[PDB]
This record gives sequence, structure tokens and C-alpha cells, in this order.
Amino acid sequence: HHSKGEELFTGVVPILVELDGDVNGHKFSVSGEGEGDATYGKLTLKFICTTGKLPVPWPTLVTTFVQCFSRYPDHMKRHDFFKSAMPEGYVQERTIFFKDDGNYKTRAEVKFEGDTLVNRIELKGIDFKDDGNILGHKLEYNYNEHLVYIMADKQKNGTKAIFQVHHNIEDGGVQLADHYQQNTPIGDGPVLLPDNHYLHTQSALSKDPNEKRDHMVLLEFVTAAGITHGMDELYKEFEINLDYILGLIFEHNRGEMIEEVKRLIRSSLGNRAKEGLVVDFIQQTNLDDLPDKASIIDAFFTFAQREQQREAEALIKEENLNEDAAKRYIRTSLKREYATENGTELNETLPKLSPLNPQYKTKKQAVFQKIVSFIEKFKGVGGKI
Amino acid sequence: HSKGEELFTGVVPILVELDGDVNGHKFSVSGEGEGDATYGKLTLKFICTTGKLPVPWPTLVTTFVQCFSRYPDHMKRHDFFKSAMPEGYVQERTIFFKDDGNYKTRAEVKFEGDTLVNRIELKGIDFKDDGNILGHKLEYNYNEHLVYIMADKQKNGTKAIFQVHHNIEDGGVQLADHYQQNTPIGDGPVLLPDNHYLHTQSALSKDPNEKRDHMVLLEFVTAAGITHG
Repeated sequence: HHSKGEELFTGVVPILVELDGDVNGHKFSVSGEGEGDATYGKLTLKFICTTGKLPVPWPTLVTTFVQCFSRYPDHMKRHDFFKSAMPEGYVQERTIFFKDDGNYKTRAEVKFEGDTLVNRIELKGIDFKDDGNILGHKLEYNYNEHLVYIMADKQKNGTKAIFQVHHNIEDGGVQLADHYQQNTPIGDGPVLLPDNHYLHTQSALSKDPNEKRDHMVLLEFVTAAGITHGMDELYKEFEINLDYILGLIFEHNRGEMIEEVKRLIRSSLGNRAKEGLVVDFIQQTNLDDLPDKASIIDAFFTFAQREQQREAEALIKEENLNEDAAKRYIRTSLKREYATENGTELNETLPKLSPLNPQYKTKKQAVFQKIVSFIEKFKGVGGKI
Repeated sequence: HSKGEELFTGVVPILVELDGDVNGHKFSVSGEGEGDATYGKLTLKFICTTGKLPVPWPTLVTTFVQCFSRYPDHMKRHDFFKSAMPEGYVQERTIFFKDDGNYKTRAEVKFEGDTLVNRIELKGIDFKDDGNILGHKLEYNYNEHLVYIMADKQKNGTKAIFQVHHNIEDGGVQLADHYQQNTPIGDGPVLLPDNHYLHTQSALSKDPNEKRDHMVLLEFVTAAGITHG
């Protein structure tokens, strides 16, 4: 763990959201509840407008209605400010400029009140136009994905963020919402000050069909990334996580290695299918020989690559694939990181007979299904086949 | 889905020519390299042929070929960029630098023989002399961004709106809001997309043997935002 606050989010945590708002004098209240699971960057929240009709559209309020619930992958966990401020919490303030229209100004405390995470918000909006997209209710009931760019702010001992939301307008076009954001600790305890990075967020809006009131059901996933710049290759979160995990293998000096690989691989996402591969690697190499962090990485990819060839050679015989076609198809799939039933590359692998009757599926299906499984396991390993 | 798609199955060489005028400061830039739409990968080297580049290099990255985007199979229906090929498209932008001037750009993106060519006239006005642009205050670096694409039915093409964050050296951010239009040069049928975006990752560097003012760009562009058939 990087902070004591991090431990409070290892499981499912209940959430309350309370918002009082005022937009061009139209007052309103909103109550919200549900939960979040930071291991999966997941949020489920339901919001009711307790005062009747909401005078602004629901989507414009999503951002304002708990980033302590982002999924920081293991290799970046030292940059999770939001969790490190818990339980005392943090103050989150924002101005939100709707282009060609008014702005919201929001102040919130986000903190544990008991074993619940509470977000209490004051919202003042001004200078909105009556025929505008906000007060005129012209925004689609939907939501785009965004990158939330986060920078440290040493002076306030917390963070800044800047990002631009796209609210799709009904009948076409986009209404932009530039967010400026400040997050300051409530307490005086040690916090984690991040390097520049971002949060990748996805959100989906729905209606509860048994809810007579004005409301929004929200489902949202948030993953942190973008901690590294100047990359020679496409970001692949799971490749970076796997390197990191192997990192922990050099620095665990001196049977308990096999329980920590298992443990970290299992609460991480994306490399679950590589557990057996890494565990084999530990049980089959004198790790005291390999000197540093870069050399155990090279030792595992050389070994993962031998296993890659063995398992390709093995599947090819088990299903009696035409060798050349299979090796082309498999190579392409490894480079592209998925296998496709499209084209004719798959069909070219398929023989007239095979050793095993697929009982319940076609030949194509059986061969496809065994290869997708192989690709999942070895995506990223590299090497020749 | 489109006949233009067939032209992008392999490595395609690229030429980039730009003429630039920012606050009366003129400049030319030549660029070359390749694009593999299979991996969404671009490799490009840019040289200022006129001497010193009078704006920072990062500010020109977006201006310097989204037809090389990796569209996943279930999204190829939405790849306008390739569908307009080989006759190609016009790509127009305004890029608004916050608390500073704007660039306006007009470019033809098209095949010439076996080569994908991007030809750009760029004009910039109202820049501050000790602004982040003319004062060369921007980091030599780049952040990932999403590029939000929308159809434009009337102009038989697409629009895009997105915001680039240029890190100011020694603290803060200079934003750059991009408004973009893409229209086919040809009369042929093209593909009109449902809303989606392009995730764009860029790395900037220097060739150690080039003496001229220059930029090496390694970039990956992947389409996303739709998850069904």
C-alpha cells in the first residue's frame, strides 16, 4: 500500500451524494446513492431531484455528482491523491464554463461519514441564457468518454485538473463544458502528490422505469493512465503492469514469491491469464543469479517466448492444422493482439480430419476457440513462432 | 466497406509539405516517413527548411493524416478518412490558443502516385510576442488526447472538436481548442460515421545527426467509442 487511505477502498463502499443548487435563481435539490468498487473503477449511483423538476439537464451535473473511486493500476498507485486524503477527505471546487452560456461554480466536501463516502455539494450557476442549451433542455440524455488531466498543486498540497466535456446537443452539434478543478485536503496528514497523469472515464445514463420522480441512473468506469510520456510503442496497460510485477520479483529477496505473484496478478486486471506462465518462471529459474530489474524482465520474456512456441506447436498438432497457414494466422493474431474469424486466414488452417471429435461445435469453432485462448495468454510476450 | 480501405493494408509512404505565416513570421516545413493503418502507427521527421521555426514544434503536431487510424473491425463502417481515397479530403481547422492567437489551416490529404501527401497552408494572427507560442515557452513533449468525430451530412463529410493540452515549460498548461472540417475532394461515395473518437498517442524527439531545426514524431491513432456490431 502507498497510503492508509488506499485500504478503505479495497472492497465495495456505499456512497451518498447531496447537492443543493441555484441556477439563474432556480433553486433545486438532489439526493443520490449507490456504491463504488475501486478495484474495478466502478460506480453505480442513482440521483433524484427531491424538489420536483430539475431546471438544468441531468448530464450537465454528472461531473459534479467521487474520483477516490478511480482504478489506479498497481504501477501508478503512488499517484492516487484522492484516496490518500481519506478518510478526512478533500475539498473539490470547480468552475465549469459552458461555451456561449453560463458557468457553474461548485464547492464540495468528499469524505467518509462513517463507513459511507459522502459528496456534499453547493452549486451556484449564473449568466445562463433562457433559450440556451442548459436552461432550454436541449442536451441529449447520454454521455461521452473524457480524459481528466491531473497535475499536482504543491502550494494548496493537492491537485489541479483541466478537461473539456462534450454534451451532445439534441438534433446535432456539441455543447462544450470546460472544467477547471481544484482538490485540497481537509486534514493535515501526509498525502500523495502525483506526477502528471490522466483519468479515463466512461459514463452511461439510464432511467429506472419504476421511478415516478425526476432522476438519473448513472453507471461509470474510471481508469488512471498517462503517467509516462515519450513512448516508443503504444501504451498497453497490462504490458506495463506485467513489467512492474516482475519488478517486485527482483526486489523480493529472499515459495512466498509464488503467493505474491498469484496475489498481485489476481487483484490486478488484464494479466489474469498469465498467472501460470509467471508462476512457472519463478519455480524454474534461480532468481539469485539474475542481477537487476531489467535482467529478470529479459529472463521472463525469453522463457515466455519458449512456452509460446511450445504451445503453438502443441495446438497445431492437437487439431492437425496445416502448419504454414496456422503459423501465419497465429503470428498475425499475436501482432494484432486478437484472432479473427474474418477473412480466409482461419479457414486455411483447417484440415479435413482431426484427432479429436469436436462433439458439440464445428471444426472451425473448435480451432478458433482454442486460438483465442492462446492469444489471450501470450498477447504481448513478443518473439517468433 | 470502402475501396479506399484497400490502399491502407500495408506500409504507405508519406510526404508532408507546409507553408506557414504566424504574425507575419513565415516558415516552411518538409516532412516524410510512413504510416501503417494496420497498427495505427506513423513515423515522421519534419525539417524547417527556412531556418528557425518561429512557433514551437508541438503546436504543429496536429497540423502535420488520420486516414492512418487503426479502425477496429466492427468500426470500419465509420472510417470516412480512408473512404475518401485516393482522391482524398480537404481538412480545415481553427486552433484557438487560450489567451493568445489562433492558427487557421487548410490542407489537402490525398494520394500522389503511391504516396499519401498532406499539403498545408497555415496562417496565425493575434499572437502575443511574449506569449507561450512566439516566446517558445512550451515543453518539447506531448499528451494523449481523444479526437471527437461527428458526421456532417450537409457537407458530405465530418467534423471534429477536441482540446490539446500543451504543457508550459516550468508550470501549467496552454490549451489549444481545435475545430475541424473534413470534406471529400472527389464526387464518389464516402462513409459517414456515427459519433466515435480517436485515441491519439504521440512522442516527440530529435535526430542526433540533424543539424537543422526539426522534429521526429512517433504516433499511434486508434478509433474507439463504439463496442457492438
